[PDB]
Amino acid sequence: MESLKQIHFLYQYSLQFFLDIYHNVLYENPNVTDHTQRLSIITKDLFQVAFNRVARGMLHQDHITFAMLLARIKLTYDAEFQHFLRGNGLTVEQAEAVVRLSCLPAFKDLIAKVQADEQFGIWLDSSSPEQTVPYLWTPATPIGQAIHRLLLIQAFRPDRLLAMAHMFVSTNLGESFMSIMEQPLDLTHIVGTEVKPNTPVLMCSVPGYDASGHVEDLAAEQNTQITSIAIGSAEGFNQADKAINTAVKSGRWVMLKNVHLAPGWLMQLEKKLHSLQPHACFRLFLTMEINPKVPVNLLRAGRIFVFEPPPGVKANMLRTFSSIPVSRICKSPNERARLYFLLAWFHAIIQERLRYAPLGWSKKYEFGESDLRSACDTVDTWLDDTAKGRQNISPDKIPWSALKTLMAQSIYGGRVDNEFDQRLLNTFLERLFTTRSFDSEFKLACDIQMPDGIRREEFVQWVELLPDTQTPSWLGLPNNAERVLLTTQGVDMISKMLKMQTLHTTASNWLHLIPQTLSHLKRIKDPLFRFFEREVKMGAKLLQDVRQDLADVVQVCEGKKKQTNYLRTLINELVKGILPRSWSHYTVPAGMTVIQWVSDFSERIKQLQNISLAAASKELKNIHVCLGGLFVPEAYITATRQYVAQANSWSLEELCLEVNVFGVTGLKLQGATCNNNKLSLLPLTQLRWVKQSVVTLPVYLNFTRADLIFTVDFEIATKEDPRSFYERGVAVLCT
Amino acid sequence: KHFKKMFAGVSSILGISSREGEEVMFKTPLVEKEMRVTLAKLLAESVTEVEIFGKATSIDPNTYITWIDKYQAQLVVLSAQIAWSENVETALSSAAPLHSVLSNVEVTLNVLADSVLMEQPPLRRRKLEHLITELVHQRDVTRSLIKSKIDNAKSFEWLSQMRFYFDPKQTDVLQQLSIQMANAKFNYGFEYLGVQDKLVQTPLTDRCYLTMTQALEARLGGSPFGPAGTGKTESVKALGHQLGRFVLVFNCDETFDFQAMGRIFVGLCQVGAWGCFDEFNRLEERMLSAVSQQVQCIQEALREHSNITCELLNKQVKVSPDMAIFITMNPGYAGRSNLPDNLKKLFRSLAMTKPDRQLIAQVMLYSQGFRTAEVLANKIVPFFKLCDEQLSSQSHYDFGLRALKSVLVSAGNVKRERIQKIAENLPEQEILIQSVCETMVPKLVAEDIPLLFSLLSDVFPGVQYHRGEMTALREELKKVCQEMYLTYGDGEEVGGMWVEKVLQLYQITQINHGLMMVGPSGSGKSMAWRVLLKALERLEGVEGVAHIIDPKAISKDHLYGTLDPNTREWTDGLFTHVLRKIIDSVRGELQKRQWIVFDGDVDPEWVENLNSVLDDNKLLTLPNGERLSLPPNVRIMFEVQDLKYATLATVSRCGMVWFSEDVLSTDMIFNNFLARLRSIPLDEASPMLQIQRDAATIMQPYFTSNGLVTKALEHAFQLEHIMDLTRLRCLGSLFSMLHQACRNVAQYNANHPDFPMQIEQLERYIQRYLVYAILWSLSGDSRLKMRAELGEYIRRITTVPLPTAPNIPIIDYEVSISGEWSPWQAKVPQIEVETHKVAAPDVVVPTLDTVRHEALLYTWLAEHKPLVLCGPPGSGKTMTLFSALRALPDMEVVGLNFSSATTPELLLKTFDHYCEYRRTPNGVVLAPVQLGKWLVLFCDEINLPDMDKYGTQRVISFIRQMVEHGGFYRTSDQTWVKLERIQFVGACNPPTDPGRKPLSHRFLRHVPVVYVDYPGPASLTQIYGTFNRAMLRLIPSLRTYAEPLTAAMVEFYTMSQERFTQDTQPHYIYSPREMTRWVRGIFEALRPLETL
Ligand SMILES: Nc1ncnc2c1ncn2[C@@H]1O[C@H](COP(=O)(O)OP(=O)(O)OP(=O)(O)O)[C@@H](O)[C@H]1O
Ligand SMILES: Nc1ncnc2c1ncn2[C@@H]1O[C@H](COP(=O)(O)OP(=O)(O)O)[C@@H](O)[C@H]1O
Ligand SMILES: Nc1ncnc2c1ncn2[C@@H]1O[C@H](COP(=O)(O)OP(=O)(O)O)[C@@H](O)[C@H]1O
Repeated sequence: MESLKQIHFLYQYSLQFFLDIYHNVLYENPNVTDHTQRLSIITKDLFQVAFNRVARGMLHQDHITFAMLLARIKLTYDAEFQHFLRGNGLTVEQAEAVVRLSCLPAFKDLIAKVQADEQFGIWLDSSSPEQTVPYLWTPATPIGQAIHRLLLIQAFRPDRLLAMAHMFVSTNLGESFMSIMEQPLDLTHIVGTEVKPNTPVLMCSVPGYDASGHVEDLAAEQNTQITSIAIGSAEGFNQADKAINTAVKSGRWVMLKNVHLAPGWLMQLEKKLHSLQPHACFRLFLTMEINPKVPVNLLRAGRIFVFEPPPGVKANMLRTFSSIPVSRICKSPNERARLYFLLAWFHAIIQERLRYAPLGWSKKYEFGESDLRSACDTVDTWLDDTAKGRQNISPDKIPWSALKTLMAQSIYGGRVDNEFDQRLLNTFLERLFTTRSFDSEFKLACDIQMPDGIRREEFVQWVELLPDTQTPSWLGLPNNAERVLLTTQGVDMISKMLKMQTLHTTASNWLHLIPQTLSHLKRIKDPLFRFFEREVKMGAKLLQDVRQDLADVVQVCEGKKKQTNYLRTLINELVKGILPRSWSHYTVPAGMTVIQWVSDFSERIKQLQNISLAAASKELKNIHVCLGGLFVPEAYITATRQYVAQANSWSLEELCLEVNVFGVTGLKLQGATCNNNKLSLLPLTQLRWVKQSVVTLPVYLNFTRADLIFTVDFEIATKEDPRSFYERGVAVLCT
Repeated sequence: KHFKKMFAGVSSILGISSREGEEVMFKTPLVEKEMRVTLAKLLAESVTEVEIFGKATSIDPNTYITWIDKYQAQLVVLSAQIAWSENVETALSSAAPLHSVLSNVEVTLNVLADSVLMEQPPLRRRKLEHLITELVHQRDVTRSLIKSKIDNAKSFEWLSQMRFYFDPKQTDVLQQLSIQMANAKFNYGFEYLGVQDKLVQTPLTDRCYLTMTQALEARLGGSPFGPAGTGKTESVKALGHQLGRFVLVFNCDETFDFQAMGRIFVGLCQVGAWGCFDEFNRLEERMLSAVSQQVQCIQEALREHSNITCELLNKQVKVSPDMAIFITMNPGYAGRSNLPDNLKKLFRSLAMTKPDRQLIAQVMLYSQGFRTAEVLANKIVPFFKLCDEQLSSQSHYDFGLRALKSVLVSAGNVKRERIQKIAENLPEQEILIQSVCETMVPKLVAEDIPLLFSLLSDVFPGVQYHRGEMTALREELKKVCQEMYLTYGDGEEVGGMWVEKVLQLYQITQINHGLMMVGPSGSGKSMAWRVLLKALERLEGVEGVAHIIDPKAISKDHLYGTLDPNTREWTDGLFTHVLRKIIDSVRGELQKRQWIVFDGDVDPEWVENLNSVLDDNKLLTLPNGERLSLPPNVRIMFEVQDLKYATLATVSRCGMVWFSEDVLSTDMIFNNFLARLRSIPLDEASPMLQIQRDAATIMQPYFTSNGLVTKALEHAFQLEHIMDLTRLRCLGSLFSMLHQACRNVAQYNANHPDFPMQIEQLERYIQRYLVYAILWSLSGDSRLKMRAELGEYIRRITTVPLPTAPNIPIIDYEVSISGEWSPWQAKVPQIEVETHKVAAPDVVVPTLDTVRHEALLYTWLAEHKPLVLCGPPGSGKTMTLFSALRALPDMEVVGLNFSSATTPELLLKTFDHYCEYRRTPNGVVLAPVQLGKWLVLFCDEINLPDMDKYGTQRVISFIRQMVEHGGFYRTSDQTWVKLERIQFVGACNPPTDPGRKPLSHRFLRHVPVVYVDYPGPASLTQIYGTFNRAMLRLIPSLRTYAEPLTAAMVEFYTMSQERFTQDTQPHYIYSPREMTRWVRGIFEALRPLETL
């Protein structure tokens, strides 16, 4: 428990809470007056409470790191347990893991048993191979088999390393061990019995979310007065001091917002409070943001909670249903519950769409419970206006259009800026909010059946009747979007567990070869030629700048003096791998290192050499380039448009574009494929500027999808839905 | 006057006046209540009057026009929604009447569009353009409603529009009118908003109104955001107009304290006004939470009213229900902070990232009076998009919506001017070309001009434009330009580009209230606007007054003013006092053309405090609630170098003029220098003037076309220096050296009164001085090898006679007053120092480097121009400067050191100690305490003032302000103080040394820089052999060991300097002062023994 401060940097662990674990377990845990059964109960509940006390104050992605360690503590298997923590038509990357696993005596069967089975290909391509795993290795215990197939599934499909971990814990500590995380936070009970006075209630907030409203809701719930003062002003500091003194004297509730901004007074508060004996049921709440600024001593003292978008579609509906009170959702008419369920479902869809970014939503817009609260207020107002004095309303008389417009424009669409995201929000709101939603066989996704109730009670059990086997197909996004994140979590398991268990010489070798890879570039009113000459000019100038800088680095590293200012900075950014600002003159993705920069630059310089050869030879029309390898692809598009306009003596406005599969190469299409101009759910693109059931797909330079440059009109196959192509996220990519 | 700044935007108070001129009158023979009742009864009459012909199938022009002229601008437009909404409500309640209403709107639009084609007064024309804007909104909304079939008013498509309900039976005349919306139900404020300027109601702007209408129906605020220049503040103003309450616009900077916004909210609540706060991206992170507290506390009382008092600065004060807060961010830009997450919970956010440029380009162009505005807008908007996408990535371009609005208003002005010059047809496609040439063409670099004109030829085929000429102003520039010895051109001569840029600047000034300059240092910005102001003052007869403020050197508290926190007291800054004196009109400043110029570099912390004066309704805000309405006749200018650290929130507001380095060529500098030399005497026809004119006649062949100086200068940019070479410094140093040549000829004539100088010897002196001065001005700040290479090139270019030494570079010669070369070895005799001065402070062993540098420093300090000495540590800058000073019994020195956290206050304290103040009729002059005796400020470390975030030191800017204008601003009385007898000499190590930054070019232009290197084995051996011979006289028997000892230490210091340097430790500095400590130690050890 204590050694997690070297991983999280957010949770700080003290002995007082670990003894509070005994104070609760050994005195308040329900049960029998038999020593052996009592010992069994205490031992079984110790792990449960150890996870429950801790996991409410740390991020969800680490909930599997701690619990699996608690599977080790309760756990002969240690000989083979280190293999998956220090070990690092089958493909090469899977073959490496296979051969590395084959070294163990226990997995000697991997040499020949992998090819004998003809069902292995189906298992590898399975949607969920965690449920059933072929055994390749004295009958073993369930825990031993779980460990063996854990090593095997990492050796075969590391993308499903995380999910197996979740079941492995259930093999040791119980199926319902992690189930209490996927539930609303019981704030009232915890402040009732688990939080003492002289112990601040720390509430961490991931960016894009907060917990200020929770404490106000609690204060209104218990019918108690509370004093709330933020942090950042001297007058506020003095009022907060008066408030904390009065609350200590009288037992009152005190509330401080954004204490991370003033670490001085915050550090003072810890020593003010620990040496004080206050009135009973006196509670101070501090809200903060996760950063390495807050005093560590205050984190050792208080009760830490982490607030964030909860994982999974299931948990979000429970959180929403807990947030709305019981009385409001059950008010007449009975279709109010239906619209509330639809709103909650739509909110869950969008918020989980944010997590699988940028493939679902390119820009990570912030969406919180303020938006849901305003939407619920709007729904209540509309139903009050429409259904005044009546108990039952038809689906057709519901103002579907007004609700759709207001959710699409003001409440949720205001934070939407890109046109494509706005039209996707329109697609959601039109697909879900309609009179078809009240049919018995309506489908929320394509399958899932909507419940056919009228009150709030019957909807509740269906939410947790949803299977835990969740895939992104619930959202509409392709399932392969998991493979980017799940693997990113898998390597997050092995690394975070491992912690739990000269420069000139480098640079000289680093820039001996890089000049060898790079090359040299050789330099009237034609619209294509002017922009091409400008491109070659910029390329030659920046290439010469880079070559001179690398030559200076080589000379200073070899020892030929040149020990100057602004070259040691280049040494620093070259050793660290951060791309220096001296070379970032065009758009590249963030975090893109120097070796990738050189790999891209070599191909760019080769392309510009070919451009120079073509221009020198006009033939500039029949030359093929790849967008993204041009510093300003917008300039190339405009030059093509103006060349067509001048060739045919047309106005520059009256010239639109058609696309067929001017030659443009090097493009890629993600999410679909096309053969005969119909998109089925791009070796060479032909562009024809023509005068004057298709889909408008964007084009982005980088996979981050920051800024758009170009749109393409594509036909669709007859067997596919035009609306679903917005949801799935098919896009044109230049890299 | 005071009503202009607090109470709405009216001018002064029988009735209420306005800036544009329209005046209301009281109905009934308490400022707020009376004027609202008067407005309500006016609207009550207006609705009944306009409902008579509401079914406008056929409209009588006379009655319609006199109804426009009878009533006010805000009432006519408002009564044009009231009648519309009632008519459409009646029609949709009962689609024939809907089509009839569409036809009525079309007929009304046609009759009003026929009026603009005829000449109209501006007073009626503004209202009529606003009515065209409204009625285009009406026709587009009505055709949208008919396009998608509707059945009743309960459908959202009708429900989500600005429908206006009028109740004739309402007793409360203030509650007589209401406006509706999606869930909203408001009452119109009936404040005398006035005319102002009605926006274009685009669909994005429609979403913008709708979201904040929903927010204000509930108790929340409105938070437009997105890239700058898309219509956030103007959208909030549009809500204020459409809902009838004037919105106070406040620009926010770090100067706010919590008490300031405390009284802002108290003032808003006590009267019931609206607030629009422009910035929450620079108001400090902790302070954002500190004010989130207050803005959350007010909303609770607001909701309690919804179901009265609230706490504001620990005071229970009443809150009127008619209150609203809107904010604005400019997110995503570099020079800004983040927001706390709790604040966003209180506020609805809508993004302005793509305003509808087509319909805004259409409707107002059509309202101005363009017959074919549809095609013109359809051609100009994609032209803007093409210009944005294809032009090169320059940080100073600005093609947002503000640029389009400026271009089209310029087109309207051009149309009016052409109508006055000449009716139905005047080529309208050429008007847009002329407007683009007036506004957009000047700000492009020379590379992109062909691209822009190719676009103009393509998207606007034909109608090729011919550039006009303002011959009166051009002849005025002929008459004023030559007075100050400046060259003129015809637009095709050698000096035509510069005067064309001045004319372009005049054009931008006429239309853009905010003006700005961008270009490399020394391209003629200051001279350009100075000659323009002088010509304008001589032509129109209106006195031209210029104020200059350097904001970077001055602290922000001193610049803009600062509130005293102990007791709220408003101490004004520079700009605040300037505006106060212009507004108060103590001397008559309102009748004079007055410009305010901001030189220095840009930085976001001060430029964006002016974002509230460069918009519509130009007005400055201060934390104390004091507001300053900007004068009409003034212009705020910037004179900056580049915008590598500026954001588009202020780069788009101000019209731009760009100077390339080729605008000001070398020949014009030569002509200016020679004209100044011929006309103005150096000492202040006199003998000095005769010598000057003779020298100018001698040297004129060398100062034109290629000649010699230009060939040398373009050959010199291929040779590296300490730092980046600039042309104009390199020529100013030469000019000063030539002035010293004239003074030296005067000295020679003073030596022999009976034998005046002869021309045949004068040439032999002056060509030799020319080549010597070219050498030391072009290779002063460089290594000796660079000096040798440049010597060789200068030898090849010109026929000036040269030494015949086979292997002596020409830099190592002196030009004698006799008019011939002399080696420098004649002035460095081998001298023996005294026994007690073997090693002492302020002792100089003469060597050719030392004497050469002494001569050069003498030449630059003789003219009393600033100077900089920079080279590696130990070179001898301090002692060489002091040696040069010791030969001059008319100047003393003040040593001064700059720390890395230094301030201008250090120099101010030094001046307060060593100098004094006196009030003269000419103003305030800072005088040295010794009369007639020069006072030098030696700065031992010039390149380490405090380094700001955005690449500009403060003290360097202060010394720049000292040098260029000969003074500064004394902040105790914020007044102009000018120097009398102070020159600035400084020194540094090279900027390539590790902790030292490079020096700004705009200050490097003024000061010449000389490179002083450590002597090395050539001269150190001589120097310390002299010291060893002088030191081994204490022991007569050891005098034979002076030579082999010097060769030893000098070898070891050569052996140790190459090994240990800054690459291993920060303070591994090797200098000849180590040899000074050497000889001091050996001398103080051998002094008293007397036998070793
Ligand atoms: N058109 C011109 N012809 C000749 N000399 C000129 C011209 N314009 C300016 N100069 C001279 O150039 C020098 C500097 O000019 P000016 O002060 O106008 O430059 P600037 O662009 O304002 O400078 P900086 O940007 O470096 O502060 C002065 O000697 C001025 O006389
Ligand atoms: N709908 C509109 N009608 C008329 N002018 C507009 C409209 N939208 C924007 N503008 C013009 O664009 C500019 C936008 O300024 P502003 O909204 O203050 O930018 P910022 O919010 O970045 O300060 C204004 O000068 C305004 O005249
Ligand atoms: N050319 C020279 N002739 C004689 N002494 C010299 C010469 N150059 C340097 N020295 C001696 O060595 C010292 C070098 O240190 P100096 O450059 O003066 O200090 P700083 O780093 O402040 O410029 C001089 O002060 C002087 O005493």
